[PDB]
Amino acid sequence: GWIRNIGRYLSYLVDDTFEEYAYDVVDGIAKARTQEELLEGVYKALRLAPKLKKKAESKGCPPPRIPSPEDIEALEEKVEQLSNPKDLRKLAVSLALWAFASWNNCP
Amino acid sequence: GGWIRNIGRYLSYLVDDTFEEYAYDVVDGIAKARTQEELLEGVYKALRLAPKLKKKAESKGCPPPRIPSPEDIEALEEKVEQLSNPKDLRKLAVSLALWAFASWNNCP
Amino acid sequence: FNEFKTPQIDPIFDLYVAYGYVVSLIRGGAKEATLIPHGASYLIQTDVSNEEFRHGLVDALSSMLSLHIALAKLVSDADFSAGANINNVYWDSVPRNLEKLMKDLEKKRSVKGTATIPITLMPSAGKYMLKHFGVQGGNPIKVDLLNYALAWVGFHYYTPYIKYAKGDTTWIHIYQIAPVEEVDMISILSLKDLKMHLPHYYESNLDFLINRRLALLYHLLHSEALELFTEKEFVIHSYTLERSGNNQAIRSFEEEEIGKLMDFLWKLKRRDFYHAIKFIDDLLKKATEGALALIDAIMNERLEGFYTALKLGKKAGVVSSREIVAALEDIIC
Amino acid sequence: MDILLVCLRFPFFSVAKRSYQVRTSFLLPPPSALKGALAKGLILLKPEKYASSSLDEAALKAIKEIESKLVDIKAVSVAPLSPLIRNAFLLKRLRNLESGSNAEKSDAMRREYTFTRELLVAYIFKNLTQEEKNLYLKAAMLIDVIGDTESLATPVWASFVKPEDKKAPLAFSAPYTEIYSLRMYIEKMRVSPEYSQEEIFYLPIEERRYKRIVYYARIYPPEVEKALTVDGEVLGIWIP
Amino acid sequence: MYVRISGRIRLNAHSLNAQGGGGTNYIEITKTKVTVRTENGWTVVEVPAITGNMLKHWHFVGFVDYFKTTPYGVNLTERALRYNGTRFGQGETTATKANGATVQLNDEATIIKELADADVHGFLAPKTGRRRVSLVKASFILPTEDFIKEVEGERLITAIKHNRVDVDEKGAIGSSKEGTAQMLFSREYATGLYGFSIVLDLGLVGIPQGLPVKFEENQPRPNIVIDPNERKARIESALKALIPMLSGYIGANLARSFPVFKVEELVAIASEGPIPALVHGFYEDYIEANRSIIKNARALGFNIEVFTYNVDLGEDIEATKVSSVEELVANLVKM
Amino acid sequence: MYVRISGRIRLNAHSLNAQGGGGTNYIEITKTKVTVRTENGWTVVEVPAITGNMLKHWHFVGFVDYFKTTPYGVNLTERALRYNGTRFGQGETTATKANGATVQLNDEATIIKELADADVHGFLAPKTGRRRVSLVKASFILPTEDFIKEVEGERLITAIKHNRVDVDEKGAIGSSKEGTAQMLFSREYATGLYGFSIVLDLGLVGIPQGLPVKFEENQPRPNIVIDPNERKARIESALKALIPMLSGYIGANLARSFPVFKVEELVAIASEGPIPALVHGFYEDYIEANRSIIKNARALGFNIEVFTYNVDLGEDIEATKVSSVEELVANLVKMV
Amino acid sequence: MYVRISGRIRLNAHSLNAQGGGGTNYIEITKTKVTVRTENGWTVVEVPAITGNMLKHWHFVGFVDYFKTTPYGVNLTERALRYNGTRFGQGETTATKANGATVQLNDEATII
Amino acid sequence: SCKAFQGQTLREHIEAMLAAWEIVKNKYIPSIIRVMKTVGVKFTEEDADKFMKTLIILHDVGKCSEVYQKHLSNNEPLRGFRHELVSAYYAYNILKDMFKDETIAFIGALVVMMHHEPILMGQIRSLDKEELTPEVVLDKLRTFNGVMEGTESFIKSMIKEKLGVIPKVPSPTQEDVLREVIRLSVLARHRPDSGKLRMVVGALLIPLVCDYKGAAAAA
DNA sequence: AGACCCAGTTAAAAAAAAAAAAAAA
Ligand code: NI
Ligand code: NI
Repeated sequence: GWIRNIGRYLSYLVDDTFEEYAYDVVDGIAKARTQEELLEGVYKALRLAPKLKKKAESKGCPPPRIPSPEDIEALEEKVEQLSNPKDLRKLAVSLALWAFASWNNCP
Repeated sequence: GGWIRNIGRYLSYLVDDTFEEYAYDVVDGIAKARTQEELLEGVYKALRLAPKLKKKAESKGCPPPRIPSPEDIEALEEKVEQLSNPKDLRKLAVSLALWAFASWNNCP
Repeated sequence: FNEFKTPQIDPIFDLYVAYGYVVSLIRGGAKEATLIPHGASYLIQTDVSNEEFRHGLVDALSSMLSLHIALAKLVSDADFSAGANINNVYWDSVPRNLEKLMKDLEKKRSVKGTATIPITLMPSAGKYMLKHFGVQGGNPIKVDLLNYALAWVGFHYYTPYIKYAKGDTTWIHIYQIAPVEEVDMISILSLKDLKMHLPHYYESNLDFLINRRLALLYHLLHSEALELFTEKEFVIHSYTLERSGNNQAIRSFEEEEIGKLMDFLWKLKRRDFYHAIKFIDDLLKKATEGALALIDAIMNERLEGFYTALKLGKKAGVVSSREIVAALEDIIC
Repeated sequence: MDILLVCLRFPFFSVAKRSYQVRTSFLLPPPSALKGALAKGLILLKPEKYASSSLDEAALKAIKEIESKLVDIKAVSVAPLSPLIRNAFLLKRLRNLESGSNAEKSDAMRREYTFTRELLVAYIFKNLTQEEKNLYLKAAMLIDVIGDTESLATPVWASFVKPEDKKAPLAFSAPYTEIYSLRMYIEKMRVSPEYSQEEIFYLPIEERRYKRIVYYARIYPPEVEKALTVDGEVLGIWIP
Repeated sequence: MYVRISGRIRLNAHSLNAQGGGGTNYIEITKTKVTVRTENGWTVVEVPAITGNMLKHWHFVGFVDYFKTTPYGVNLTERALRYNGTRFGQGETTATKANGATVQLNDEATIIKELADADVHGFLAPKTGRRRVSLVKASFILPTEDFIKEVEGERLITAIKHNRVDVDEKGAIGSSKEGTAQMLFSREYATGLYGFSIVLDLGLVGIPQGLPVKFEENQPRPNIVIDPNERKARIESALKALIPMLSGYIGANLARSFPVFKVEELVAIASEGPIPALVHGFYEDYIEANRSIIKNARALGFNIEVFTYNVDLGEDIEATKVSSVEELVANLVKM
Repeated sequence: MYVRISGRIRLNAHSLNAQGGGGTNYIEITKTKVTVRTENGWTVVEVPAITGNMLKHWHFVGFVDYFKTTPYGVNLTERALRYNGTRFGQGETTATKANGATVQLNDEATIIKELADADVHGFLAPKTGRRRVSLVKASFILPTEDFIKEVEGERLITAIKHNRVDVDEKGAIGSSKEGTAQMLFSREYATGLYGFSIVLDLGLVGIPQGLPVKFEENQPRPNIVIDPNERKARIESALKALIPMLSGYIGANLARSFPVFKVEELVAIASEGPIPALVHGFYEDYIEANRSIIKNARALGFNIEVFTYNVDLGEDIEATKVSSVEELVANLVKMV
Repeated sequence: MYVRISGRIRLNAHSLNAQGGGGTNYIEITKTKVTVRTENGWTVVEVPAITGNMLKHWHFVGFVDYFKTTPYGVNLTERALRYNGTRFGQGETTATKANGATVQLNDEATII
Repeated sequence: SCKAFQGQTLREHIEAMLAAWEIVKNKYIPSIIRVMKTVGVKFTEEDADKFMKTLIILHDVGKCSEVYQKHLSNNEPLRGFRHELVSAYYAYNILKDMFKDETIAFIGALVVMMHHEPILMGQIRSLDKEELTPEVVLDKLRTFNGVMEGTESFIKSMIKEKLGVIPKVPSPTQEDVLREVIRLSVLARHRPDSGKLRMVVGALLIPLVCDYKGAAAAA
C-alpha cells in the first residue's frame, strides 16, 4: 500500500514531458544501502516538486500534487524498523521501480 | 510519538501554497546538517517564521497556523541530545525535511 | 480395469514412459481414467485392456513419422531427432528406429528386440558404466522398443526444451514437469499444451540474444507459466547439455535458475501480458544493457538491477505500463 | 531380539544408479553402503579375521559375515526425521576407466548429492553374543564416511533398542516384495554389494516443494504392528 | 595418528567450487539448498556449499609440496607432483616414479612400500585390482543452520564481473572481428560462516589394507611394510600439510580469490585407535552432541585427547586450550 | 622463496573496482558481505571490497615495471610492457616477446625458460591447453569487522557527480542530435580501515609443472631452467612489486582516484619453505591469532623470520620493529 | 622523471567542486566519508572533499597554459586551447587539431 | 436487464437471434444434427432445438458483465477482456446442468466462445504468436471481477422463457471461471479427434456468424 | 579397442484468383 501515489509523484522527475530529467535523484533512491540516503533522495524529489509544478502550470498541463500526508506517515513508521538491510533495499528498489511508469500527465 | 504530525503541519504551513512565502533555505538548512547545531538553527528559524504565517492567515482568512506542542519540543531536544551518532541525527533531520513538504488540509 | 504395470528405472525416464502411456491412452478415448503417481511408478487407472491404446499409439507414431518427414542420411529439424538431441549419430539412429517400429508394430504383433537409451531421455545414460573396477565393452542398460517409443513421444510432446547455439557451441536445456501427489487428464493435456517453442525460430534475434541466459529468458517468455488450473501444483526438474567443439557432456542436472526465472516471469506477466511482452521484447531488441541488467537481477538476485533495466526502458522508449511495476513490486514482496 | 540403532548427523552422501555423464543419488543410504561402513568399522577395530592376501576378498568375507549375522539380505534399514533435499555438485571426475584414452582423462561430471540433517539407522540381528554385541556397538561408531569419500558421515550415539511389540506407524525402509497392501516412494538400491539379487525397496518419503524444487520428507506412514519408541518419538522397523 | 577435526570458519569473497556456466561468460559458483527451521514450515534457502573435493585436493597439494621440501620424500609420481590427483587407471599397469625406476604392480605390499602418495590418498588400479581407500577424507563446507536462521532471509551470494583487456600488435583495442580478447566474465563469490569436518586416518600409513597385521606368533602388532622412520615422516608431513588448509588454502581460485581464512572455532579429537568422526559444525546443538561422542569415546575407554579452539566443550570433561591450528598439529606430532 | 604478507591499512576516497553500472551512468563500486558479529549473532552486511585480481594485476604491473629497469627485462612479453595482465588471450597459439621474437606454447619448458609472466603469475593457454597456477595469491581487501562495529553500519559509499564539458567547434552546448559530445555520469567512492593479505609462493620460479624436480642423482634440488642470477633478479623484482602496494597502487582509476594509503599495521613471514598463510587483516581475533601462529611456527624449530610494522606482535617473539616496506623487501632479498 | 608530491594545504572559504544536489538551487559541495578514531574507534564522518578528476582538469589547464609558451605548442588538441578536457567524447573517431584540421586514429604513437 | 451495445438492449438482440434461427432452422438444422450425432450423443429434433436455443440465449451473455457494462457506459478500454469467455462458462454451466452430458456442454461452450472469432484472432496476432495458451497468461480474464446479480437473474428469466427447468449456475468468481475456461480451451486445443471437433464447432458456428450482413447493423 | 562423424546436393512428365462483425484508432 501507499506505493501508488509516491511512485506517481516520484516518476515526474524522470518523465519525458518535464525537460529536467532528474535521473540522479532516482539513482540515489534506487540502490540505497541505508535509510538516510534514500530519505535524502525522496527529499530531493520533494524539493524539486515545486519546480515541476511551476513548469507544469506554465506549460498548461495539470500541476502535480504533493503526496498525501498519510503516505509520509506510512513511510516514516515503516522505515524505522528496517533492522535488516534486505527490507530497506526492497523498499528503495520498489520506490525506484514505481518512479519509472507511464502516467497521464499532459492529455 | 506526537512530534511527527505536528512538525509536519507546521513545516507544511511554512512551505505550502496560498501563502506566497516559499522559504526553502530553512528547509535546506534543516536537511543538509551533518551536525546537530545547524539542524537546531534551521528548526529555530522555521519556528521563528511563525508571526508572518499567523498575520497572513488572519489577513487572507486562512485558518491560523498551529504551533507545535511543547512536548514535541521536549522530544526533539531529548532525541537530539541523546543521539550523538551523526547517522541517526541525519536521519531525523532528513525526516523533518521530508515533513516540510506535505499536502495537508490547506485553506478551503 | 487393467492397471498398466510400469517398470521402475529412474524418475526421469520413468516419467517419460508414463507420459507416453497417458498420451497413448488419451489418444483414442479412455474416459474415466486417472494417473496415480507413486514417486516413481506413475501408474495409470483405465478401464480398457488393449484396443484404444494401440489405436492412439499408431496414430501418434504416424504423426511422429509425418513430422519427421516434414522437418528438414535422414537428418531433420524434428525435436525427437535433432531439435533436442545433441548427438549427430542420433540424427540417423532415430529415423532407423522409427522405421523399425513402423515395420514391427503395424500388423498387430509385439516387438522382438531392444534399443539403447540416450542422454536426453535419461541424463544417466552412457556406454561406459563401471561395475567393480572398470567399464564393459558395450552397454548393459537397454530399453524395450515399446518403452523407447513411448519415452520418445512423451519427450517430444510433453517436456519443453530451449535450444541456443552460438557458432560452435550448442546448448539445449530441457525442463521436465513432474507431479507431487496426484494429477488428471486435465493436467496431462495442460502439460501437453505447455509444449511450445518450435525448434527453429532463429531469423535475426540472435543478434541480440548473445548470452545463453538471455536467450533462455527470451524463449521462456513465449512459454506458459500457469499451473494452478490442474487443482494440483507441479514441480520442474531441468537438465542441460552443451556441445563445444563437438564435445557433449552434462554441466547442470538440478539447478534452480530455470525455476526462479520461470517464477519471476509468472509473477511479472500475471498483471498483464501485452505490456509485459512489449516491455521484454523492446528491452531485448534495443535495451540490451537493460536485458543484461534484468538477467543480473535474476541470476544472483539483486533488486536494484531491475531498476537499471527500467532505466534502460526509458532509453528504449518502453511504455512502462502501471501494472508492470506493480507486478515487479509483488515479486519484491 | 535386539536392534542396533545408530544416530548420525552426516551432511551428505553419494550413491548413484547405473549412471554416466551425471551421478544422481538415492534419497536414502542403501543397505550396501551401510554394510560397507560397518565392515570398515570392524576392520578398523581389529583385523584378527579380516586380514588376508587381498582387500577385495577380505571385504567380501566381511560382508558375508555381516549378512550371515543379519536375519536376511534386506535387513538393515534407514529412516529420516528431518527434511532432506537433493542438490547438485559439478566436480571434475576422471574417466580413464573407459577403453584406453590415456589416464589423465577427466570431465566435469555433475556429481549431485543429498543434503540432510539427521537420520536413524537400524541393524537387525539374530541374538548375537555379548562379546559380539559389544564389538558391534563399538563398530556402530567409526562410521567416518558414507558413500563416496568426498562426503563423510558422523555418528552421534548407538544403542540396543527392543521391538517391544507395539502397534504404530513405521518410518524405516522395507522391501516391496512382501509389502503390497501397505505419498509412496519405491526404487532399487542394490541391497547386495557387487565385488565380482533382484528386488525393489520401498521408502515412505514423499516429494514436497518450497518454490520449484523437491525437499523430501515423510507424511502418511503406513500401519505396521512392529514399532518402537526412541528419543521421545516413535519409529517403525519391519521384521521378516 | 587417528584425528577428527571440525568447527566453524567464516569466509568472505571467495569463488570456490565454481561452474562457469558450462562454458559461458557468467561463472556460477556452487549453490545448494539447505532446509532449516522457521516455525512456518521447513524453509529452503539457496546458499553456497563448498565440497570436500577441494579440501582433498588441497591436502594432496600440501602433502606433495611437503615431500618436495623433505629429503626423505623421494618415492613420488612425477605426473602426480603437478597437483594432478590421478594416480592409476586401467590403461596402464606400471607405476611411474620421479626417478628412472618404475614399480611393477603385481602385488599390493610393493605399491604400498614404494609410493606414499598412493598410501595416504589411496589409489585405484583396475588392471591389477587391489584397491585402497583414501586415508584422509573431508566433508562439504556449508554455512551453519543457526547462522542462516539468525540472518533470516538471505542468499549470501555476490558476483563481481572481471574482464580481459588483451590488445593486438597495433595500438588499438579491436572488436571480435580483429581477434582481441577484451571480454567480460562474471565471477560469483560467496561469504558466510561455513562449517568444516575432516577425518585424518593416519593410522594406516605404510599399513596394507589387505594385511593390516602380521599375526605369525599370535601377538597384536601392526604390519608396517616400511621402517618406522618413514611412517613418522609421513605422519609429520600430513599434519604439516593440514596447516595450509587451515591457514589459507581452501577451495579454488586461490591465485585470484584467496579466501580470507580464519577459524572461528575448532574442536579436534585424536587417538591411536580408531575414533568416530566428530559431528559436522553445521548443526546448532552439536557441541553438546560432541560431548556425547566423548561419552562414546569413554564407552570403551579409548586413549583419546580433545583439543579446543575458541570453545569449551563443557567443563567436567578434560580438554586442551589451543590458540591456533599449528599448536594443534604440534601437539599431534608431540606423540 | 615462500613469503606471506598481510596487514591493515586506512583508506578513503577511492573508486577502485567499479561495477560499471551495467550500462548506466552511475557506476558503482564492487561490494561484498562481511558477516560481522555486531556484538550479537553473525549478521551479514555488504561493504565495499577490493577484488583479488586487482591486487594480482597490480603486482604484475610492479613486476614488469621493475623488470623494465633491470637488465633481465628482455625475457618478457611485450604485452606486459603495455601494462596488460593478459597471458596469451584466446585462440592464440604463438606468443610475442618484448624484443619482437615469437615463442611457441607447445612446450611449457620453452615458455618458462625465456619468460617470467607465465612463471610468477602463471598462465593458461586453451589452444595448447597448458596451465600453470600463479605463485601470487591475492586476497580481497575488506574493511575490518571492528571498524564496522565501531561505525555500527552505513553504506560506507559516497556518490559524487562528474560531468563532461564538451562543446561544439563554436563554443556552444546543444542536444546530441547535432553532434554534442559531452555526457553525464557519477562515481562511487569508499572508505574504511581495510585489510589485505598477499602470498608469494615464489619457490616454483623457473620450475616447470610437468617435471618439477629432476632427481638425476637422487638428491633434492629444484628444476630451474635459468641461471641463479636471473631467478634471484626475478624474486627481487616480485618482492619489490609490493612497494607500490603500501604507497599508492592497489586499485584502479588511479588517474582520478589515487587511493589514499598509510601502513596502519603490517606483518610478513618467510622461511624458504612451506608456511601457513597469514590470517587476513580483517578479523577481530587478528593480532592474537598472528602471535599464536608465529610462536607455534618458531616452536617447531623452523627457520622462519617474521617482520612486523606498527604492532607489538607478542613482545616476546624475536621480530625487529621494521620502519617501512622498502627496507622490508631489501632485507628479504639480501637474506640469501 | 617520475615525481610524487604530497603535503598539507590550509584552505578556507571555498565552494570548490560543488555537486548542486541535482536540479535544485541548493548547491552543496562534494562530501566524502573518512575514518577518524577520536579515541573511540575509527568512526565514519562525512567531510568536504575535492575530486581528483578536478585535479586532472586543472593539471590539464596548467599543462596547456605552459605549453602555449613553448615553441612546440602547436602539437595540441583544438579543445586544449578551449580549456576543455574532453578527449574523444561520444561518437568521436577523429581528433580535433588546433591548426584547423582533423587527425585520423591509426596508432597510439601518432596520437601522442 | 443485460445490455449488448452502448444503445441497444440485449433482450432485443436475443429476440433477433431467436427470429433469425426460427427463419433459418429448416436450412441449418440437419447439418447440426449430423455433426452433433458424430460427436457421440444421440438426440431428437426437439432436443436439437432445445440445445441450440439454450446456446443462442447465451451467445453473448457475458456482454452484461461489469467490465463490458462500464465500457458501454463510457468508452473505457476493454484491456483485452472478451465477453465470449464468460459466455462460454455460462453456456457450459447451464448446458451441463440440465442435459447431464459433459460433451454436449463442452461443444456448446466451445462454439459460443468462438462467436467473436476474428477479434480474438487479431488480438492474438498482435500479442505473441500462439492462441489461447491459458487465457493469454491471465490477460483475457484479468480485468473481470464479477457480474451484477440482477443481470444474471435476467437470463434466468430467459431460461424460464425457453423451458421450465431451473438454472442453477453458480455465482461466477475469477477462480472458477478461469478453471472452466482453461479446461475447455485445453481440451479443444489438444485432443485426438481435434479435426472432428473443429469441423463440428465450425458447423455450429456458421449459424452464429449468420447474424452478420444486415442483422448486426440494426442491433 | 577403434574406425569415423558430425547440414544446403539446384531435359523435356500439372490449375489461374469485400465483407462491417466489434481489440492496449
Ligand atoms: Ni458476441
Ligand atoms: Ni452475437
